[PDB]
Amino acid sequence: IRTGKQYLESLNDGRNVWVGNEKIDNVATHPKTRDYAQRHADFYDLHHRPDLQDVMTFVDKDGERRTMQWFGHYDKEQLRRKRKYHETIMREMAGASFPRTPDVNNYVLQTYIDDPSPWETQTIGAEGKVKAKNIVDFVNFAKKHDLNCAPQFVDPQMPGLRVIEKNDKGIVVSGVKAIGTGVAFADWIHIGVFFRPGIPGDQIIFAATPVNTPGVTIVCRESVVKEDPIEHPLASQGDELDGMTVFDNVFIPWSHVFHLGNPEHAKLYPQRVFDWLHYHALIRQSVRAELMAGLAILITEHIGTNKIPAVQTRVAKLIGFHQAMLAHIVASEELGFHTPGGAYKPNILIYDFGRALYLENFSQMIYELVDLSGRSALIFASEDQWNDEALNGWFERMNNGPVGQPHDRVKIGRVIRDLFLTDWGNRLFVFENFNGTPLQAIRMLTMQRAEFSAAGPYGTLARKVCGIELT
Amino acid sequence: IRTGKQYLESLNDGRNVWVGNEKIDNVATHPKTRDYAQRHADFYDLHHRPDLQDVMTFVDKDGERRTMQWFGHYDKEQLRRKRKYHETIMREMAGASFPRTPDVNNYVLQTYIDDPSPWETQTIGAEGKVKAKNIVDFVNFAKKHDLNCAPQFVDPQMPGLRVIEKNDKGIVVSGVKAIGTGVAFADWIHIGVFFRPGIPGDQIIFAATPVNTPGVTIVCRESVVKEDPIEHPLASQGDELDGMTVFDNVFIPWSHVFHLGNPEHAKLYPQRVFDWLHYHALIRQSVRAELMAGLAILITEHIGTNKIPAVQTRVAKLIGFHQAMLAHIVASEELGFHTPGGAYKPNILIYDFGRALYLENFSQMIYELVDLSGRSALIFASEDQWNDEALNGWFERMNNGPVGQPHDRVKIGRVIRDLFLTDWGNRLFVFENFNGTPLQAIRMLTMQRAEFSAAGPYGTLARKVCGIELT
Amino acid sequence: IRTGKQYLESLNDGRNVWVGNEKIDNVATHPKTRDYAQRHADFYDLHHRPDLQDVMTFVDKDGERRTMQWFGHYDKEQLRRKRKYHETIMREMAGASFPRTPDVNNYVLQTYIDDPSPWETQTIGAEGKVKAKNIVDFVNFAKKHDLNCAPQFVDPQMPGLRVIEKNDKGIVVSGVKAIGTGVAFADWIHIGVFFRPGIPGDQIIFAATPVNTPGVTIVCRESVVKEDPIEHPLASQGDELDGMTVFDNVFIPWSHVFHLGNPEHAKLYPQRVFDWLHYHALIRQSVRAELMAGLAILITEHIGTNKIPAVQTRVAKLIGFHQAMLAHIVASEELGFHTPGGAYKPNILIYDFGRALYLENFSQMIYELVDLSGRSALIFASEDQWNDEALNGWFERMNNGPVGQPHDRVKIGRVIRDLFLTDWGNRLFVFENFNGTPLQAIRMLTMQRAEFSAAGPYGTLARKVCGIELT
Amino acid sequence: IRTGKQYLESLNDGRNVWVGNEKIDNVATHPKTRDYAQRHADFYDLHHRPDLQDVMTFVDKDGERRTMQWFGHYDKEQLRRKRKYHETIMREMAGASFPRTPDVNNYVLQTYIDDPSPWETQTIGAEGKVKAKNIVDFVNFAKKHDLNCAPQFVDPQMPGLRVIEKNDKGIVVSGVKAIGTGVAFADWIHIGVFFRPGIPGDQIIFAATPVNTPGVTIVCRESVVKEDPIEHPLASQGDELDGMTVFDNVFIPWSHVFHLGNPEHAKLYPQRVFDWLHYHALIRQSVRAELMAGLAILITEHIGTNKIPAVQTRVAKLIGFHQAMLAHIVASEELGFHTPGGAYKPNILIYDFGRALYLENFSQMIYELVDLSGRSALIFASEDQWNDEALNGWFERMNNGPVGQPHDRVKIGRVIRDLFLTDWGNRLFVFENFNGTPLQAIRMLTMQRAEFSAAGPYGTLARKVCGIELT
Repeated sequence: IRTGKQYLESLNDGRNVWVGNEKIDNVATHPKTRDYAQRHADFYDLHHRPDLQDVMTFVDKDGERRTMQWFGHYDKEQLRRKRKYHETIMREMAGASFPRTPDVNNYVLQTYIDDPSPWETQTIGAEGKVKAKNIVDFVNFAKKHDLNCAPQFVDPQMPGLRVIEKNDKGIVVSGVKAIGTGVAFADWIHIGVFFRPGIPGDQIIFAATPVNTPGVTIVCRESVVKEDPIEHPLASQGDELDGMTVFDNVFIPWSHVFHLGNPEHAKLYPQRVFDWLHYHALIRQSVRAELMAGLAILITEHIGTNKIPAVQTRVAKLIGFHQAMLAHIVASEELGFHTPGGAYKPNILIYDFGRALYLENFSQMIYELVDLSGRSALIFASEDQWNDEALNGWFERMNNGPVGQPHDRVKIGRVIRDLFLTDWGNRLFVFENFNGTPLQAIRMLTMQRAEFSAAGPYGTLARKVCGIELT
Repeated sequence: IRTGKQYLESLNDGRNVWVGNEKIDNVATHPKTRDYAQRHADFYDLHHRPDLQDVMTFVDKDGERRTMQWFGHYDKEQLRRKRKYHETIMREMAGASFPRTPDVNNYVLQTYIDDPSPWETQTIGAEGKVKAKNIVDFVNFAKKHDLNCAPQFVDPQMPGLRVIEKNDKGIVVSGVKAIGTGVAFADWIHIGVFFRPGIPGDQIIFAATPVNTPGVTIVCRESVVKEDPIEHPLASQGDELDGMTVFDNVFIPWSHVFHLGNPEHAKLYPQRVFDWLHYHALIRQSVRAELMAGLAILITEHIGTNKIPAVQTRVAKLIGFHQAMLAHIVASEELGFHTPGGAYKPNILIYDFGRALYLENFSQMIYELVDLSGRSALIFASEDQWNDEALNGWFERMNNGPVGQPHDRVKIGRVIRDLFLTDWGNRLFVFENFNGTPLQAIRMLTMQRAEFSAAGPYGTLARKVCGIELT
Repeated sequence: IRTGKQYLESLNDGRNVWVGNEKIDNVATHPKTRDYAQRHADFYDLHHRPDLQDVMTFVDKDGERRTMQWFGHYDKEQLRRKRKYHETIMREMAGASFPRTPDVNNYVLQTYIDDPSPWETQTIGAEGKVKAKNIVDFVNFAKKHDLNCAPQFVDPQMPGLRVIEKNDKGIVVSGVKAIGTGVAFADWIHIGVFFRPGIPGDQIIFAATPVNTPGVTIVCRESVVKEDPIEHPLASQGDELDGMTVFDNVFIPWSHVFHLGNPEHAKLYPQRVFDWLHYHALIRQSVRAELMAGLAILITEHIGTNKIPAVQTRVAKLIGFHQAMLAHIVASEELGFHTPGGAYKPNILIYDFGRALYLENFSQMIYELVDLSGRSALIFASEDQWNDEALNGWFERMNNGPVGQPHDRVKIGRVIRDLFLTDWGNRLFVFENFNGTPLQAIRMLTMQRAEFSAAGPYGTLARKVCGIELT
Repeated sequence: IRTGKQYLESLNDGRNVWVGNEKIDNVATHPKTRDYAQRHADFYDLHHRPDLQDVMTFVDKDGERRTMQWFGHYDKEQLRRKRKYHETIMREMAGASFPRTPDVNNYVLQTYIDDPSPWETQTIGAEGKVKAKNIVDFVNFAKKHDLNCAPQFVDPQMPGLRVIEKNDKGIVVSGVKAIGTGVAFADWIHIGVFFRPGIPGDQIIFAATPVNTPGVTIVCRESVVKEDPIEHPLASQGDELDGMTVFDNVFIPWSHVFHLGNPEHAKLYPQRVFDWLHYHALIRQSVRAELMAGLAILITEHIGTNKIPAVQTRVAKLIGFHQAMLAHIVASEELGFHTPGGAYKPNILIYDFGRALYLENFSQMIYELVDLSGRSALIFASEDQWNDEALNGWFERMNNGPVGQPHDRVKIGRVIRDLFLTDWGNRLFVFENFNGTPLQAIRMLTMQRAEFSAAGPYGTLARKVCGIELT
């Protein structure tokens, strides 16, 4: 039900935001932030598109219509409904150029809904002031208004956020949340933490607070959004800003506290929370792969190198790369399971491996596409050069191919340039490794699963072939 | 339901065979052949295993019980049942060490009985002498008797097989089939050919003839069976020979010819025949990967290196390789289609990309496992050394670890040796590139599919992101 | 003797230049071009540095002092003197960020000097108006004034530059030179061409003409130089612009013509010309590698991950990468030869292979460094954020390491960002493949050398081991 | 100058030896040992080759003529002369197929005679019982008689060798040396050890004892010599056995102990001892690569695939692999240094990086060659098949190409088979990772060098580009 207009309205709420060397008066209108804010506007609007109601919305138990980003899936086909929703969104929005739209941010909160209690029961030293029902109500609240709750669970390296005081009203926290994406554009900050060896319980904190909370400062890297939307058809659409959040004696009422103290809790449940983001990331990676492969096809075709055998095998490897993501998504969904609350989850082991595959090869694949695109990477016309009466004829002669109009090669060059050769595109590059646990982490925790031990069920085939042990 | 004993008897039919410098009087008993012969006999016997009845057999339309190698699948469920059959055989037989067991050779016959008429329809030099019913009758015959029909299509690179004469009794062919596997162990030779630029119609032959047919000579590489089965538990189980088949005026009755003359037919139909072998190669490939990963886990666990991060990382890498194959299989079965005769076939594009992913990496994955095993690969006790009173105490002290008995290290090493460090193991290495179209072919072939053209459906996302219209 | 001042002066000469959508009135002062122009100014100035006279200059035969960019080397130690010169330059100028300083552009002209005649004698249909002595004088002239002769030999894909008219005064040419680097900043355009299958002799053209020649238009991509030199300590120093050059009925007097017509000539001699640029490129690649490895060291040290074993091996691979370039440079020089004019040339086969090595791996190496640098890639402070009284303390706490001051991590982040995550840095990325023949081309012409044939001297060892042929 | 005949006689000294399950009465004559024994005898004989006198021998200070294995090099020229020796031996002997010929085993002795005193100086449990002169005297002795002294340092992974007793006649040691190569073929065992965390001083032993010493047992892997030398021209030349050596109260006179007790000495001195083996491993590695590239050229030429671009590319890839090794060798010799005793040593960092580059790629390079050979790898005529009247004409038609005789294909295939597809070939595969510190060790070790520290000289370029001072 929420509109881009309401959302844009809400932006101007006093929130304290740096973007580079500058303070931002109003995120909705400031030149450094307005485009990305409009993309979030577009997100809400897209749910009101009449031809999209089938995909974008569903009808809650209470009879109310809600956006699909709050939709629980209890079987495989519902799971696939959820993915069709996420895909549709990222397909409309610059081919997955914006990995943290609110559907991704809020997906994660399905874990609380599914099983609120342990967050309450496992909470150490809050004298039963943490109340599972609070979490549940908060999410319902977020569902009701379509609030965008940016998650922040990543802490500094070896200043972390900590409770400095507790009382009958709530808590006061102080410190920094080291990594956050698009928080300046959100409604709530969703506080979390991951277990680390020797972490203190006053740093074990799960909670929510509005972006404009007194004492909160959002501190973001400089925006790298482009001015000219013809030269930069993608990079001009907004910069999904990354930064940290700073907490100066910030008060959180008990009703927005989710769990405190128990480091035991903080090792499995936070992962349970993030599994949904990990799964989205794979979905996204698949789309980015399909995009890359398509660009390969278009460019090699327009230049006319596509039937050169050495080029063909190169374009196939890009298509294969896409297919490898797709296959892990589909397999994971095929071999999923049910969580405590009965929600259907895709196979964690499989989709994370799908991510490992992406994170291990995406760099080289980008290289292949760029390389295939040759001089059309750096050197091509600006629009005024192309339309100049004296230059235009030389230009059409130099970009004449077997398909489309010559100027099409420039359309393709602009997309490749923005996606892979600009600050804007390169942020997304770097971010791939922060959009969920990174490659080496994925492989490590894999090796923790008991199932991969010597006597474990996985290496059953190996022991038989070697004639070892048994029973 | 044929038995091993019956099979072994069937071998003494006077077929003439070279294994290296030696003619073979009886493949069933010759010291260079008898083990692998026994492996095939074991294959028939597995179907009489009371505890494998459910996996190994099916009851057909007529209440007739038959081996699952003859099972047709019109369902994802059914296909899946066939996979489990193939997998089961492979896990019982030296872990996928025997790539051309009859269940595989006969798999391709499905294509014929699915859609036999165009085979007859399209023949040139016909005279209605080529009859579809003969093709069906033959397979049905092969079915009743559990006949092993080894496929031989691949030709000498740029002397193939050709029709010298054709009367109304049958045809006469001379020439050679360059590559065949275990033909010396089959019952019948399945003749065929692939289209190539400028192929004479007198070389478009699909037929079948017994292995001992007059004018036929099977010419095999030397055998690399190992004598000592303690030292060589796998390599001593027998050598699946490769070689050529020579046809010297070989006569074939019209009852046994399936197509002649039309090289257009040779384009896509022989490929349909082999889609099944390719899919099986993927099944087998994942089993191989599962074994490899298993071994890595056993050896690092037994040595005690398994918890070194940089080691963990590598074992997870191998587990990922397996999950990747499994993902393509499962995904391809999810998104399969129906052939003209109604059989359900997994997505060719996907399962073929799964093979490419394997052919592209197995060499490096194999090296990963070998490196991981250190000296335990190379130097290890022979059995008599182990048991020697003076040596034994030294060997035991040197092979002690956190897991199992010190001698289990020798057991593990022996398997890794046979698999990857012997003539025996290495023929499987080189053979992978011949169990279907090689990696380059897969890649060339996908870029011929029309959907990957600039205006194809595949590039729609990219055309849209670029603001480009086709058409 | 020439100064940056004189050079900057010369810039304002009427030359016709587009940079993006804009016409440039004066390359020396325009905001889009002034920084890179000042870098060329700095180049000339650096030769007047008293402490550098040993390296930057030498004394000609005529007793005159000249810059080392005109210095012929006749033995190994003189060769190494030349490299010490090129290195010194690229070491002073933003760690090899500017691959086409004039020393590189002009190096190539040593091939004419060394052997002028064939250019004259092989010229077809110029009625002996092409005169080797002209080439020689031109170069002397360029040596005398330290002119910067930007080379342009690359033609459009499949508009090329052609002679449209010849006469007693000279020639008129029309067409486009497709790729050119920093031509807007040069003094002369050095025209050339490489042989291609089925190239017409009216397109075989070697010559020189001033940048501001009537009829010449330089058409460059948009400048991506940064405004803020604190946030962007490298990208703010200027953009080495790439573009094409357009010739509208441009007249070249015979005295600046070098060769015409003979396509035979155009297959070996142009390569002979470019060998010097190829060699420089390897020298440059080595420096860029040493830079990357150093950054790896600095960043892993400041964060404190350097002694983590998995990180150590990663930093070593970067150092190894540097060493691989260095080793090819040193070997090539060790095993060099003499050209017709007696100049000492490093081993072509070896240094090109050094380039192949770089071009094949540089993408992954950059990836390794970026990845190693973690969040310091995207998220770090702008200077005003860092110095803010309220933020400064949180910031120093989050960037506290075992070495240097916390703010040092930001210095390192700025360099990594500019070098690998900006339009500016990414141009250099793409350009690596245009700075000499690309990877696949290197490998192809390798396979043309007669020495690599079957009977050739290279595979002598293989024939002996196989017992094949001989004498 | 020792002869082969003398060597073979020397073998029948009653040394006790296991090769697999068998004790060996006379290594010189035993069917499992005699070929490799003959290879060593051939090695001595090469030095009497009249036409190899110049490469194989040198005249020393005293006008004494000696084998180049005993040559000390104080010059780049001299080092280079020694390289040519090593290379020559390798090219005469199955192309580097025998990694542990005596010239290699004895190479490490140079370190002793270069700088013997600290070996004595540093001993603990001394009593001046350990004398440097004995070390020098021994090597000089080994020199006069051309003694093969096999080095054994590597220990059992976490039972090594230990001193039980020490009187004033000598010492008594028990334990086992885990890895040795061709010890059963040597004259003397060269005892040594590497430092490791927490190593008892009674395990710091450097000494030498005859192979047939009482209490010594050489325990070797089964031998994989091939019988038929037509079919197996390389693998039939003999198996360089690997295994362990057991010491059961072995007595060693003080004349023959080189150091005891001090594990600090064990740090960098044993490494100095092996610097020479490592450098030789590089020499050998390039020869191996040269052979591989040679074979690729022969097989693609003979098959006629050699001019397919995508094939050209791959062969150039293999030629590049060879040039890369050659470059590190040549470069490392250019930038070598002088040891304490004055010997000239090539740059360790460089030549060790050359080994890493090899260990990192040889597996994939090997696969490249094997793939390139197609079926010609696997299936090919045995000799008797080739010569058979009926078969012969078929075989010849099938092996015809643009180059050589059709049978040369078989010759090529046989070598590629032995080299990479047999137990014999594969032990060389696995052994590469043991001919010196493995790839991980090389990498770990360079990051210990102080020059790679943040403030080290190496990172100066980067510190300067970042505007950072050290510290």
